[PDB]
Amino acid sequence: LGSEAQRERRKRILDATMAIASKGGYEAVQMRAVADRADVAVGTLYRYFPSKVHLLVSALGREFSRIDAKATPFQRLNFMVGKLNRAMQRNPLLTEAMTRAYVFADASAASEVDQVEKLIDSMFARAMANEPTEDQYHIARVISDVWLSNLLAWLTRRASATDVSKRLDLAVRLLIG
Amino acid sequence: LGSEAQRERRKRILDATMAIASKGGYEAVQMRAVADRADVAVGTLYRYFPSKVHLLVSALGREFSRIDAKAGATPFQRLNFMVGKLNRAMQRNPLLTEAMTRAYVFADASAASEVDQVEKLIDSMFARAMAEPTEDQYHIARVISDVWLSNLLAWLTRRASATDVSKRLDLAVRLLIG
DNA sequence: ACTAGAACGTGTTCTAAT
DNA sequence: ATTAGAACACGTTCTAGT
Repeated sequence: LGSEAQRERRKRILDATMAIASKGGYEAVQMRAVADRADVAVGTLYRYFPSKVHLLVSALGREFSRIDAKATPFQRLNFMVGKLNRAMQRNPLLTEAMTRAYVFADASAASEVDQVEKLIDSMFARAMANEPTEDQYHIARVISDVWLSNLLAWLTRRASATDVSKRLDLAVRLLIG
Repeated sequence: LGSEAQRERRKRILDATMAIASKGGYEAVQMRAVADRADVAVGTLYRYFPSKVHLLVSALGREFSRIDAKAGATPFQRLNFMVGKLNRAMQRNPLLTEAMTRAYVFADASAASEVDQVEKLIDSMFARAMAEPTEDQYHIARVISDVWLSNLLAWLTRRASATDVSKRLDLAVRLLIG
C-alpha cells in the first residue's frame, strides 16, 4: 500500500517517466532526468523503483490498467487489435520505451513483467466474450504473442504498420478457422 | 567482404562472443572482454560490430546459418520435432540463449537488417519443417515463431518452466493446424 | 525517509601513434 | 585500419546531512 506522501512521490515519478519516454523514447528515459523532472533524488527514485526496467514496466502496467478501466468474435478482436494498433502509432517513442523495457527485463523484474502479461492476455480474452472460456484465453495468449512480435518488428522499422495489421489479422484468421 | 585477416578477425570476435556468452550470459559478454579474448582492440571490435547488440545478434545469425546447413509423418509431428529440438537446445546452453535472445529483442533499428536476417531464417526453418511450404504453412510458421519467442522470454525470465513452455507451444500447434 | 552529491561499472567514443 | 589506453555517458550504489 503506502502513505499518501509515498503515493504522491510514486505518481510524480511515473508521470515524469512517461513524459520523457514520450518525448524521447527508451534511451531518453535516464534516471537522473526522471528524478529531476519528478523533483525527487536519485536514491529516492531507486527506493521506489529498483531499476530502469522496473520503472518503465511499472509505467506500462499503470497505463494498461488505466486503459482497462475505460458483434462477431473477429469484429470485437478487430476492435481491440485496432485500438491497440492506433494506440501503438499514437506515441511511437513511449511505446518504444515501455515495450523495450518489457522485453529486456531479467528475472528480477519477472513478477512485474508477469502481471502486465497476465493482464494483457486478460483484456484479449475480455475482448472475445462479454466471462471467457479456456480456449478463448489460449487463443488470446497466442494473439498477444503475435502482437508482441509484430510490435517489435514495427518499433525496429522492419515492418510497416500496415504489415503489422496484416500479419495479426492473419493470426486471428488462422486461429478462428 | 574484406581481406583474409579481416575475415579471421571477424570469426575470432564472434567465437569469443559465443564462448563468453556461454560461460556467463548477457551481462558477461562485455566489450573489453570480447576484444581481449579476440586479440583485438575495442576500437577494432566496434569497427567490426557497431554495438553489443549487433555483435550478439550477428553471432546468432552465424549459429542459425550453421544450423541451416544441416522429420516425421504428420506436419504436426515435424513441427513438434523442430519445436522439441529448439527446446532441448534452449536448455542445453541457457546462458548463450539468454545472451543472444535478450540481444535479439532489445535490438535497435540500427541492427534491423540483422534482426530481420535471423527472423526470416527461423521462420524459413519452421515452414520448411512442415513442408516447398505453402503460404499458409509460412503464416503458421511465423505465428509459431512468435509464440516460441514469447515463451522463450518467459522461460529466461524464470516466470515459466520448461514444461509450461512445451505445453503452450504444443497447444498453439494444435490451435493452428486443426 | 528524502536530498545532495560522490563514486563505481560498463557500453561507447576519442587520442596518440603507428 | 589497428592498438593501447584515456575519456565520456548513463545505470547504479554508497556516504553524509537534514
